[PDB]
Amino acid sequence: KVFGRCELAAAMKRHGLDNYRGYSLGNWVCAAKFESNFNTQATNRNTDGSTDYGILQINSRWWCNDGRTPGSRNLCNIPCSALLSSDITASVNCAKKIVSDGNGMNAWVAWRNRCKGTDVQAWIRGCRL
Ligand SMILES: [Cl-]
Ligand SMILES: [Cl-]
Ligand SMILES: [Cl-]
Ligand SMILES: [Cl-]
Ligand SMILES: [Cl-]
Ligand code: NA
Repeated sequence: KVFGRCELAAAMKRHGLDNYRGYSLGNWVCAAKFESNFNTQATNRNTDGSTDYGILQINSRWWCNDGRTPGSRNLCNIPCSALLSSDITASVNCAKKIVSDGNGMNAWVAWRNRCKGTDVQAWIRGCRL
């Protein structure tokens, strides 16, 4: 599924991401834009051999199991393929665990380099939420 901007904003809000750990909704929409271009099926292999999955590009090194990341963990207790569904529930629940870790949203490289400090509210402008 390729979400629209406001479509994704509404889904993230319904799942309780708005202001989760203090991060406003536009931070999450911005992160999804630059991580996956709003595409739930996005996958990208990392240099260390792990892979990032889904709308928020969750990494198999710590968070999901894909059977090909030696020495990795599965802390969201989910197959990485479940993070590619059109229903973003699993991705949101796992992202809540990620952002609750010590570094907050800095765990998302694209957020840190392309969203952090910017006018992220622009990402929900015009949305009926
Ligand atoms: Cl593995
Ligand atoms: Cl959804
Ligand atoms: Cl934080
Ligand atoms: Cl950018
Ligand atoms: Cl915002
Ligand atoms: Na893993």
